[PDB]
Amino acid sequence: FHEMREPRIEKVVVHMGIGHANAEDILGEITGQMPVRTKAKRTVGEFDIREGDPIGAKVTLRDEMAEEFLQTALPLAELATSQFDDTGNFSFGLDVTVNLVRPGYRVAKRDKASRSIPTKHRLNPADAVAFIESTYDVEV
Amino acid sequence: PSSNGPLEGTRGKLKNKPRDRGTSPPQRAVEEFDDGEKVHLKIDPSVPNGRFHPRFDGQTGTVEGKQGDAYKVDIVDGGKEKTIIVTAAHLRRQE
Amino acid sequence: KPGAMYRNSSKPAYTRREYISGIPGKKIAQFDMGNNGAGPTYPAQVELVVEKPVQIRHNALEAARVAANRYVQNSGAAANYKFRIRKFPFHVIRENKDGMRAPFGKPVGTAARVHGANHIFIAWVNPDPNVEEAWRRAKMKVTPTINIDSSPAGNA
Amino acid sequence: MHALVQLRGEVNMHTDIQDTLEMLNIHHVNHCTLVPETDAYRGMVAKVNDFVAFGEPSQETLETVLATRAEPLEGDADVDDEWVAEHTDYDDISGLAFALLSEETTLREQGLSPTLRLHPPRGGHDGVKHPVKEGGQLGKHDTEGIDDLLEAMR
Amino acid sequence: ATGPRYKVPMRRRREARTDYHQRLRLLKSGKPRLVARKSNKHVRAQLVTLGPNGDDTLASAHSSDLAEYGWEAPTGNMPSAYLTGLLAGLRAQEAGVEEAVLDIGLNSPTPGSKVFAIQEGAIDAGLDIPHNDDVLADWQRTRGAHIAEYDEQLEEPLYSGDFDAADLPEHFDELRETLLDGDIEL
RNA sequence: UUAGGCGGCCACAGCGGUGGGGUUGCCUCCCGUACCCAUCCCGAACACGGAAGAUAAGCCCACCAGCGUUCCGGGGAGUACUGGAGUGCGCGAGCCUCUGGGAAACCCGGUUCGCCGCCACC
RNA sequence: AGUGCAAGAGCAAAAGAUAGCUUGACAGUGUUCUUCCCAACGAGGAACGCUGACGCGAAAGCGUGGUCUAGCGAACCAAUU
RNA sequence: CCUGUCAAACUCCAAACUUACAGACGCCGUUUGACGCGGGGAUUCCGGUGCGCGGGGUA
Ligand SMILES: [Cl-]
Ligand SMILES: [Cl-]
Ligand SMILES: [Mg+2]
Ligand SMILES: [Mg+2]
Ligand SMILES: [Mg+2]
Ligand SMILES: [Mg+2]
Ligand SMILES: [Mg+2]
Ligand SMILES: [Mg+2]
Ligand SMILES: [Mg+2]
Ligand SMILES: [Mg+2]
Ligand SMILES: [Mg+2]
Ligand code: NA
Ligand code: NA
Ligand code: NA
Ligand code: NA
Ligand code: NA
Ligand code: NA
Repeated sequence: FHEMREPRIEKVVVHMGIGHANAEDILGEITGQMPVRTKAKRTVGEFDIREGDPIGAKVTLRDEMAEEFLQTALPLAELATSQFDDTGNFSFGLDVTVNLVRPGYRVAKRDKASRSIPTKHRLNPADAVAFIESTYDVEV
Repeated sequence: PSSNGPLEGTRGKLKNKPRDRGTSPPQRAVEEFDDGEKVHLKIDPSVPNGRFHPRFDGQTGTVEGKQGDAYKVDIVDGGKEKTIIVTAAHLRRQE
Repeated sequence: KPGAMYRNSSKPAYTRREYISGIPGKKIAQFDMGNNGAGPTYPAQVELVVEKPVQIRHNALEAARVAANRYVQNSGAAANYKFRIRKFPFHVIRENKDGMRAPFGKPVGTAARVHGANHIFIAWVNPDPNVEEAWRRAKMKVTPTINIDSSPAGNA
Repeated sequence: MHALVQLRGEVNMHTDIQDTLEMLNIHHVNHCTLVPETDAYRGMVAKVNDFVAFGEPSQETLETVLATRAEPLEGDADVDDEWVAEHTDYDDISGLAFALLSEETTLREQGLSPTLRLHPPRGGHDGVKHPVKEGGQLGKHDTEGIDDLLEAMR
Repeated sequence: ATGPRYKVPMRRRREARTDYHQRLRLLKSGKPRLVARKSNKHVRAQLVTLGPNGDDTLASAHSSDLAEYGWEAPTGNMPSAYLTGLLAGLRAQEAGVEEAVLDIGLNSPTPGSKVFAIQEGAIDAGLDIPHNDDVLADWQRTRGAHIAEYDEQLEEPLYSGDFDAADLPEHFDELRETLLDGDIEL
């Protein structure tokens, strides 16, 4: 049963929601791989009327690239609880989000016969706290 | 009528019931008919091409040759003889 | 203007406010009268039944209702009874006020279409039918002949 | 098998109703025809229901009327037993009558005019403004009802 | 689901198995379809025709029944695909089928992919199919050379037990060679 | 069909939920990036290569009706409406009778948790 | 939601969005329907072909302008190929 | 949750009925030639009423 039920880290998105950049540079070093532009939608008063327009960058890290990052990110954060997803995720911070899920997630991300993950096989906030808390730190 | 375009007074006949909404199955768009076969004409709201003038919706003609992938169906409008260019997507075998 | 001009249901239903503007407000003050705080927990229930399909201008509704409830003060301003007028004047009415040229009239009021046998008014009372009298005065100010019907009440 | 009698004239009667009567071989008031009870014929009589009188006649009545008002496809000749025997499959009016009623043959099949040109009803009929159930003479009749009319028009 | 007005997609669209827009375009040719499908471990190739109550498969080949002819290697690779293509192509010919169009289902038209290998195979089997040569692998990769070289960077057998240690694109030739004459079910 | 591929009808198949299933064989998740190929950044996906592990997802099998849907019984209802006829009634609006058709809402009880085709396969 | 603009209709692995590429908004000639139900009548419009030349795509295929129904003009004379 | 009402430019529903084609019966046509084709000659393009269904209008 377990082993295929035990949580794991799938991507950590580090993005800097600026309002118009030079910031990529630091993201590249803090993570270790190229950042991506962040176009925006809708025309708005913050002199942000331009539809297609660089307004920040993000970086999606997977596998070691994600751990090796969290092995310094997490320490710079304290928070926990309430600040967690209903799906077992959590964002802290410049933003750093951690998407968590169990072994058979590809089923919902592949092209052929894809499907949504059953609520039972989903990751709960609690089952999430455990996994991470059980990895160099404390909850609440 | 306040206007005289082809679609005048076609709100009903060219609209789908909410559940039959969306792209239609390909099977009937590929159906093949032989010259002489009787076919009922009925536009499929979901299928843009291969259409005929809404006034013929409900007619039952006789396939008589085709043009490209489109069929040529002979019908009789009132007392006049007419040939309609129509695709399988808008035809059905009688009986 | 006379009821004769609008009391018949011979015109198409004309109620689409999305295509009609300048409709006059309704003169009907309230639809729920009496102790609306309480629910129909009364022994007796009398109803005023219209006997012919007709149109009833909000004019008549107001005068009919007032004359009935205004009288139901034989029981007191805070008496124990609840009065209800279940119809609302949906049908918009016009008047062609040029002669018969471009005659589609302009909105001049509203009327409610009642079919013969429907109850336009329903009152709830304890064995104390002063209400039967409140209606003799009500159907006095509406076009049709009417039937005063009692439902829960075998206390005759 | 039902006996059809046109009781109302053509003036003002729907065309599609008149044609129907015409398809049933009746082209004048008081003219009568015999019609099988089939789906196709049933629809026809129902459409004509308001300008006619119909019902299943008794063996006797039919015989009376056949004897009195039957005719050859052409000519004056009286259709009596002898005629019937020397011209039809049957041996006498009764035999023909039975065959019509049991819908085994038809007036044409036996060289007879599809139409029994009846006489006005002696004593007058019940009215052509109300159906039977209302005291008139229109619509489906009783076998006893049809017989009276047929007999009065013998 | 939600109400009377709710629109439920076709079963094969819910299952995310059939792309109906592509299907129609495919059926336009009026020719049989060369259904090229894959599995983590195998590769299937069918020649389907249109029918009154559904498709009719007139000829097929599965990477599994490849061994039935002397295959002693994995079956979820390039050389496997090609041969299964050729195998289904031959059975296809036998069935009287002369032409078809390539249906790759929900797979991607990546150059040198296994579905195109399947297409190459079926073509060489004699089947006439609308194609484009420079979207196909360069023969060597089809033979399984890319895998042999990959085992050159050995240190540990690429194949757990299986057959050979340095693998065999030669075993590939032996098989194609075999399928190109006589033998049962062909 | 002890798990498969391509479909037809396109909710009777949707939504939600329970239970069961892989010892060699199938589908998966799964493991992994030298290659073909790939991410406006990530072998996530796509693509390729592969079996150390698992049946927890998916998937297949058996089942539940609470919601949505399909059909049926009984009731609503031969009601509402209506094709044909009337020197029937009504100041009129309109109604009635005869004849030929015939509903919707809703309630109560069943049904429905897909059916079928072709191919492949201990 | 979006799809340029009325109103009604079509559309979800798209007819919408993004990116890239491209100029089929191509030349020639027809069939049919419409304009004008039935039922004669022009310009215009549309659907569907063919011939030729191209664009894209692995390919089937798609492109005879914009998802569909409005956005149009005779003879005489001029200018233009 | 409970409770009170509507729609010519609303529709989860839904008639009667109208209508395309086909078969059956009927009726009709093959010396009264129908269905149809070609041609000659018109008149006509102020209409009205009843009933059913309407739209406008106090009527
Ligand atoms: Cl047309
Ligand atoms: Cl596949
Ligand atoms: Mg309509
Ligand atoms: Mg004679
Ligand atoms: Mg006398
Ligand atoms: Mg009399
Ligand atoms: Mg399980
Ligand atoms: Mg277009
Ligand atoms: Mg001039
Ligand atoms: Mg010029
Ligand atoms: Mg009509
Ligand atoms: Na559709
Ligand atoms: Na004026
Ligand atoms: Na009165
Ligand atoms: Na960019
Ligand atoms: Na499982
Ligand atoms: Na034209």
